[PDB]
Amino acid sequence: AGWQSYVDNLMCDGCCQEAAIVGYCDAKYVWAATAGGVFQSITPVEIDMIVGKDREGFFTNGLTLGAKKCSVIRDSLYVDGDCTMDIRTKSQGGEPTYNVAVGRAGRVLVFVMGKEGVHGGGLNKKAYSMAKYLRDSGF
Amino acid sequence: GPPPPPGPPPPPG
Ligand code: NA
Repeated sequence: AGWQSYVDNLMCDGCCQEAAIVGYCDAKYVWAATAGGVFQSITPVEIDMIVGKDREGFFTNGLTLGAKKCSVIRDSLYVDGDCTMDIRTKSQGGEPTYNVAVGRAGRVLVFVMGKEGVHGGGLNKKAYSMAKYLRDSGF
Repeated sequence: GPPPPPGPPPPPG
């Protein structure tokens, strides 16, 4: 409800089908997420793969979010002053792909997923801006 | 559950 207001904020402009605030530093778990999305089901294992030391493996093997197979388009998670990743869901059964942006603050990750046709650029700006705001607030 | 947020999120666009 407190962190849910942040999810609501991320969703308010109509471009995202889901969003989430996800702890990674003190412990790895979802703090808040859109009900019924993949982010809600993100596991500690999946968080570890997002934040982990290995920044090359997920370009060969992909990764999952809430067990949904994804590819990594760009990794700047440990580029200071950026701290984002651009991800895209894999298409199964003829379905659209969706762009996902991740912004990393000090304690949490900001996840957003676009609706069909929503470009990664605006999504990245949204995750970055929220992550930056949280970082400047000590989170 | 997690620590509460530091305050409200930024104003919506
Ligand atoms: Na919801």
